[PDB]
Amino acid sequence: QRVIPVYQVNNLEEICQLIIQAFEAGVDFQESADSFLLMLCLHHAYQGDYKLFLESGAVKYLEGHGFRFEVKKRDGVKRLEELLPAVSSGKNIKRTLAAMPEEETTEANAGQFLSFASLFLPKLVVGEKACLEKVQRQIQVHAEQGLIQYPTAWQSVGHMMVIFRLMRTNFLIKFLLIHQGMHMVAGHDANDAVISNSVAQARFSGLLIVKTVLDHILQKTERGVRLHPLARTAKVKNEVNSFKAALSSLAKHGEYAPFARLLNLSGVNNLEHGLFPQLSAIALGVATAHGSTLAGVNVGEQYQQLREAATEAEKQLQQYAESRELDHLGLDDQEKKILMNFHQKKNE
Amino acid sequence: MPGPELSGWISEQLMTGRIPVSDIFCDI
Repeated sequence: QRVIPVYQVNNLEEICQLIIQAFEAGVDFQESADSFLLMLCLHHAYQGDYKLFLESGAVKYLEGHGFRFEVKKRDGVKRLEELLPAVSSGKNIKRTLAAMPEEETTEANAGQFLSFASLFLPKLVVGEKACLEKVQRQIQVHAEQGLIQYPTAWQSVGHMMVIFRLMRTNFLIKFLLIHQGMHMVAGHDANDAVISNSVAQARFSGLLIVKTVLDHILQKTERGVRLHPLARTAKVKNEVNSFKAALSSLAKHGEYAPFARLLNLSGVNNLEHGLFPQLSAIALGVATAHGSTLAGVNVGEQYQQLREAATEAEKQLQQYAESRELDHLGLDDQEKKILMNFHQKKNE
Repeated sequence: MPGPELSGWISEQLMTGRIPVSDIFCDI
């Protein structure tokens, strides 16, 4: 149960820019990353208000989750190297800090770094290359929009790979980024809008397949929506139950559920299409019967049969509906008969 | 006419927990 020290300083902006520079240099923070990102997030989102920050929801949720904080008052600080005493790889990291040139500085504040980080979120969990490409294209789109101009230093590959590695390895940053993106979405700032946009784009990253399969296992009808009768079949029952359980264990996570795979929450591991072959197959069958095809669902050769049946089933369901529809309208028995005859004719 | 809920809305509701799964998953 890791404890994250949070520091308190008179001048934040300096500490922040000096962190931004350290990340630009590409230092491998390990323990204190959390604290520095905490500072960035404080400065940008919570305006340095430590009370407001510590009272805000995110903190309470995270404390409730497990990673707890503690204040440390350090007013007299200019360089960064002095805020790191915790021995580990500190001399190595220090070498890397001392190695940095103090001369140059890039015009970029927390918000920009945090939005730039946010850019990674959506495709992050897919694959380094995909995520980077996504980031690039989204930057090109944001520059096309004229929503923001990022430093051409950052658009380097290595940098993006470092930040990517950081986002992949660290949780806090993502949790705060997304929390800002969704929960507290006030203010008139651009960075906030970019974050909110990226986070809105990230929703259900890594679950879309499962989600769609579910969409197909569901069924619309005059009496609202219902679970698709096929799925109620006997031989799938256990799979449906385990699925239900999994889906509950996900749902329990509330508003953060769509970001369950990014954050890697508790139950999320138990929801992959491969874990639910029969259901997947059925869903695909239904889809195929309706005409559309379902993405990212390779079906097992034993289940090919199942799917291939499910298609037929769904088609027969669909057909049957028609004659029940006719009934409802207003007509003569013979007219109904002829119409049904016409259904059977058009269908074959 | 009956068909699969392609809009996602409901899936989203269930996965969010805005609708309890059991409201759809009912064995009796």
